[PDB]
Amino acid sequence: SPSINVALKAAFPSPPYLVELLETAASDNTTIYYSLLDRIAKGHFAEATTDKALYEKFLEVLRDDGHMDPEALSAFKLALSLRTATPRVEAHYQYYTATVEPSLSGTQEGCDQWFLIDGEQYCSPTLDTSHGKVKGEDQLRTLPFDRKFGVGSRDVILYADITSKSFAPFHEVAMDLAKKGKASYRVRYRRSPSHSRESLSVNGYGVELVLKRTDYIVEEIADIKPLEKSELAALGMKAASFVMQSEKPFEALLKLTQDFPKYSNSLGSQNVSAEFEAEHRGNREVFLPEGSNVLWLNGLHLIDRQIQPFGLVDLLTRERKLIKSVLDLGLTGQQAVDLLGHAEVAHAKSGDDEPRRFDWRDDIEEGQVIIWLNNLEKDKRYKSFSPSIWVLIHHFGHGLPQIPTGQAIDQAKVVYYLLENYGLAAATAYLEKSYEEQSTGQPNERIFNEVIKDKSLRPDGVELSFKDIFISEKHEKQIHLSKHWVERLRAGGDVPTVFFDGFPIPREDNWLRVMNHRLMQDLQALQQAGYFGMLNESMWLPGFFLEKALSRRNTLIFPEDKNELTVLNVNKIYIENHDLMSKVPVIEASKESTRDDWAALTVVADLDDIEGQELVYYALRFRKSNDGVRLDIVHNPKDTSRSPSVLAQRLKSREDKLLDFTRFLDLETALETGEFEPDVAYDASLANFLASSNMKAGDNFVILNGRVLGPITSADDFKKEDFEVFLQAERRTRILPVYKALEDLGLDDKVSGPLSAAKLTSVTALSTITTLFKQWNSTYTSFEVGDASTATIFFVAVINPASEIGQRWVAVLKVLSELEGVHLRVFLNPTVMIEELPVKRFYRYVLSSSPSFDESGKVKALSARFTGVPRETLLVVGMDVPPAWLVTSKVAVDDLDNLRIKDIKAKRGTEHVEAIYELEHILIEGHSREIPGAHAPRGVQLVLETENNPHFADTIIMANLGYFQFKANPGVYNIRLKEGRSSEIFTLESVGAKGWGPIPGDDNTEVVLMDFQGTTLYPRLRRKPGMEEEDVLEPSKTEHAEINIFSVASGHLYERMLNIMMASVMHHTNHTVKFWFIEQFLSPSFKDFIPHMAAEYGFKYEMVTYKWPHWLRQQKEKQREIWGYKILFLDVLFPLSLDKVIFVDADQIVRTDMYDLVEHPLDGAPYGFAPMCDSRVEMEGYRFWKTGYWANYLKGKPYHISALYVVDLQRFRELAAGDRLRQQYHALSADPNSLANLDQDLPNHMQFTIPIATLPQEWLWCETWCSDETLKDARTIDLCNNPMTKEPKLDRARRQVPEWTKYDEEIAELARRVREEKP
Ligand SMILES: *[C@@H]1O[C@H](CO)[C@@H](O[C@@H]2O[C@H](CO)[C@@H](O[C@@H]3O[C@H](CO[C@H]4O[C@H](CO)[C@@H](O)[C@H](O[C@H]5O[C@H](CO)[C@@H](O)[C@H](O)[C@@H]5O)[C@@H]4O)[C@@H](O)[C@H](O[C@H]4O[C@H](CO)[C@@H](O)[C@H](O)[C@@H]4O)[C@@H]3O)[C@H](O)[C@H]2NC(C)=O)[C@H](O)[C@H]1NC(C)=O
Ligand SMILES: *[C@@H]1O[C@H](CO)[C@@H](O)[C@H](O)[C@H]1NC(C)=O
Ligand SMILES: [Ca+2]
Repeated sequence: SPSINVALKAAFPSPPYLVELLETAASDNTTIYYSLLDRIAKGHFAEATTDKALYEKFLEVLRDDGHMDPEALSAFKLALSLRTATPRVEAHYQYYTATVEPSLSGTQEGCDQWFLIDGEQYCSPTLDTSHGKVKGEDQLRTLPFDRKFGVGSRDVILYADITSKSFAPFHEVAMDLAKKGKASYRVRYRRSPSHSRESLSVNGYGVELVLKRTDYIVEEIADIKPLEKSELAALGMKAASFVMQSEKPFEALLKLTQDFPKYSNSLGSQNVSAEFEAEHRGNREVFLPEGSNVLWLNGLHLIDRQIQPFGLVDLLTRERKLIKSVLDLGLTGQQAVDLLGHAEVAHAKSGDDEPRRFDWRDDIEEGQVIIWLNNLEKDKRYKSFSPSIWVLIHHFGHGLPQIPTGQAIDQAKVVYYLLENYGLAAATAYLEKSYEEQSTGQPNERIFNEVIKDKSLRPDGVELSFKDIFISEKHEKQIHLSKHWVERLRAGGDVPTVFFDGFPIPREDNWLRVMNHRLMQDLQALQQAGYFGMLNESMWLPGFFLEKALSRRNTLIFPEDKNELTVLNVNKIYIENHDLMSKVPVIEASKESTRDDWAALTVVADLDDIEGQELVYYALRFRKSNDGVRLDIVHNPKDTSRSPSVLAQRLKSREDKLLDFTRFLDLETALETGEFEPDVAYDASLANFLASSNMKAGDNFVILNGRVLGPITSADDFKKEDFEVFLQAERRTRILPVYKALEDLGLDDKVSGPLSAAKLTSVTALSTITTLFKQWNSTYTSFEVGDASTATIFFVAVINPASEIGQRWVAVLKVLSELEGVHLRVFLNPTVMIEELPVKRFYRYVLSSSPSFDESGKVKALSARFTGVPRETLLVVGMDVPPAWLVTSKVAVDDLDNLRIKDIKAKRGTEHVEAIYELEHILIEGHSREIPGAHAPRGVQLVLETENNPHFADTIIMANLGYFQFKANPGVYNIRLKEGRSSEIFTLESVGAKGWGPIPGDDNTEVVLMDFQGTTLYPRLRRKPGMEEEDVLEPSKTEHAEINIFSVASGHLYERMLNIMMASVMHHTNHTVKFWFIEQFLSPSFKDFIPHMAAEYGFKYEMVTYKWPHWLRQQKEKQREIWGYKILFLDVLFPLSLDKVIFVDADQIVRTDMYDLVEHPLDGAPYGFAPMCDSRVEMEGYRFWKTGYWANYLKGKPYHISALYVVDLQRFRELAAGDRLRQQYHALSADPNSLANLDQDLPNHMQFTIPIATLPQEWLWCETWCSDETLKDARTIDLCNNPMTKEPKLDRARRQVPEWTKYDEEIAELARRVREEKP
């Protein structure tokens, strides 16, 4: 059985297992954390000798103390396997090593643990002696990995090595100190020297074995893949049946999908067709197309990018908390999910995606407020352009079908008057003259009188009123009616509001862009009504939108920031604060009212303020009208030290008599009368409620069915009419869809009142901040795993057996199916359209559902082991790693790009291959924006730093999404703008570590990574005083080497040729040279060899890499990836400190001193290339760059070669050439046959937009296109492809160049010299 084994190890040592289990066990719950910290401080976990025993002990403890149930325990095992907590612990260590140790005064011997109080270190719990005054920045800032126990004026921090017994007494000193309330307690970690410096073995990634020869196409134990004629069509269909027939189908799919290329000809055997599933063709015809992969998690639709083990563990965790909340009202997990993803519920989300409009009309203000800028039927511009509705309906494309302040008050009077008697043009005239001549809003009669004198065009109708305005009706009615319009729709303030077809669009940045989007969306909405005959010939088009429009607009109910929405769990509120909610004044909703009428309202208000008590009167008024509402009042006062229980006690006595207040003073007087004893138990539950609900003191809030609006600054903002619309809108979206769906399932017996109903509606709203597949028959295409009756998690997978994406999905889903309380149901849907081979690779996923232990009890390493490997097939090893990870090969003796078992058996003697990779870096990536006119600042330079070193890394901001990235490991970092033009123009207020926001408390520039998902940021940069400047326009040798050359090689041969290339440079120059390599495409054999090349030849080297952005279009073929790396990331791949770089292609040899290329002036161009040889006389026919596409495009410009080129990096960055290359590539890449060789084709396609300096032809020689006479004056040779010959590259080198062997001999003896340095 010939096998292949691949493993991955992290760039940091494995933290002690004990501390890892503490962190994994208490994911984010602090009570579990310190409750377990007590247990290990007893010395309770000291008797467990091995990792297995230690793990075993935690299971009994968590179960016994009530921390976890079976479902949460199973989730703990999987998260523990994933080693999710390891980077979180390493964050503590990096912080401790880089900021604590260099800032700590005093000798450290005996000070294993020590509290830090007021910049003083105490090595003893008794606090007798202080060793030092700690230097550096403030350590008391609360950062992401911190935990706090208790509230205290003083802040105490304990840096402990938990492993030893010396920890226990220190802990108890501050645990009790926090329990009393003297100070707040928090624990930080210290690197424990008891543990070894062994690296960490990781999992949650995939390995692929790609077939590199796919040209072929016209039982167990196979030698090679046999290719067949165009009978591919049945592969998916027959493959799907095989599984159904097996009767252990889950295992069959995994076994088939992992080694699929090998089983191709093995399919179609033993009466294979068996189309019993002929009824399920209707399944594919009604909902999803054939061959498509779709996954659902309790209705939630997931794409491939969202399917990572780390991200999926967090989804289950969030989902269980949500469902447990539901099943406290007697609902099964099955009933609960069914209600959440019900059709009537999903319809409401789509319904509220469709915007609601507001009545912008003059009708209320008697038509004397808004000035109609244009008129389509009476303007004499559009008049004759067909006045028909069918002109609008019969349309396609993007064409147009046709048919506050004092000065403002005065100028409104002026314009209004001037319009009324004289007309629009005369009013227009005043405005235009005022703009140029006076240039201010202030009323000018010197300018006004001139307008009456010139534009006095027959003022008909009502007579003129002359020069001065103070009209009792004109000034009063018109101006105050205008104010009533602005107020009604909240169209003023700091940010005014524009209304397009009754849709509010705030006057900010690119509102026209938003307007255009709705303009097209409204047009398509009209067309569909017209085709169905909904519309008629005599109709006003704007009134179709005004059908459901509301007259008044409340910014609280309908915020312009559509994200702004907050809902609380109602069930939680009445069990957490039962002491409070059983003593609040409650007006029960009438029992003799209907379920549809039912709703639950709670008003939180400061009754010691006029606004707070005004708001309650309106709520009481609203309750008289609506018999179905159940009201609560509570009382939240701003003033502290005065008991809130007294005013609540005043009202609960009058509770029976509530809403019998003929006038407002009756409520005012009820608050003042009565003598009461403060229930201090009530006061305690009251302040706990506000803390849980994140509410401040003296702030007014309104809660209907869990949804909260507030804080209410003025009670005039929320009136009786505002409660009615709030109930109307809320009712529609959340209450009505819950009621229908609930009744359809037959759960409408569980609703016993308004409070009972609110629990359900409030929970379903929290779920989003579909069950369309239940229509499908399941008998012949589906299979289930896990108990549906007990399961809380329901997975629905729709996998196509012939897909490569399916390979990953099955492997991950099998491990998640092993969890207790999870149900999985699978659908197989293949395609009949198979033009090429469906799966061209073997796949294995490294993941375990529970930790694995050694024979010695240690934690087992996790690996991808392939056991069904064909001996004669050429394979490529690839890593399918989570997006935040950067991975390279570290240990391998064979060529991972060219694997063959028969050659390894004939050279090494073994049919078993082992390779190890390294998770070298984890990404810090973000999306930047300018402030306040938010756009991507391109060309901006950034620096990442740490307290130890102020220059960890550097990158530049991209145009697309303001993208940037850094390569880093767990720890505390900071982002500063690079010294120069960047800091001159900008200042960055924040790095968006909390979200898009701004969330309060995020005015920070600190970044920390404590997860395998890296760190996602949304930084903000605001321009410095009065700047419209750009980093482009006016207001390396010492660091690296004389010459900087970069290259890339794929195979052992290309790496061997790369060794020759570097040597030829060295022999041919008495200068300093530095070599740069694209790190991830090189072999470990080459990687381990270079220091020996560097010692012999006297050069410097540096490994560089960049991770292919998620937005940027991928390359499925690795050779295409390599080409992209040479052209797409030139500006970001190399550090800012380097002035220029030169690319030389691996199969090249150089006879010249390479400095000359540096000194060559590039005539203000960012990069320079050499053209194709014309010298060969008889080669012409195969010169394709003088034909059709290339000759039409390159009218006079040359066809350049990407074998050798210069990049003036400083100018490249300055010109921002990279951004243009990237977006043109992405745009061109939609067509698959777009770039044959992108590396050559992209600079050639961009040479008119981006200048290309052309090089002397002395710089390149190739036998194929240059004459033999030419080689005497040749500087460098590429070894250009045949193309009509058969001689290989090894042959050309020895025949074409005689000194090639001399270079090869030097490397050969050195390799042997190195080989004898191991026994
Ligand atoms: C962080 O992790 C910890 C640990 O898991 C969680 O903290 C603790 O969780 C446990 C549950 O695992 C809590 O105790 C349980 O409480 C339930 C509920 O019953 C009643 O008791 C509550 C107080 O314990 C109280 O809030 C409610 O009481 C009502 O009635 C009183 C009447 O006087 C009234 O005053 C209140 O206002 C309430 O109206 C509540 O109804 C209880 O059922 C549990 O008993 C279990 O016992 C065994 C297991 O030992 C089991 O066999 C039984 O079936 C039963 O289920 C248990 O007492 C504990 O109070 C929590 N402590 C803290 C500090 O939180 C924490 O919730 C996690 N947080 C997060 C975010 O995950
Ligand atoms: C489900 O199966 C029945 C026969 O049992 C068939 O009539 C029906 O059309 C099928 N539905 C779909 C969507 O294929
Ligand atoms: Ca070459």
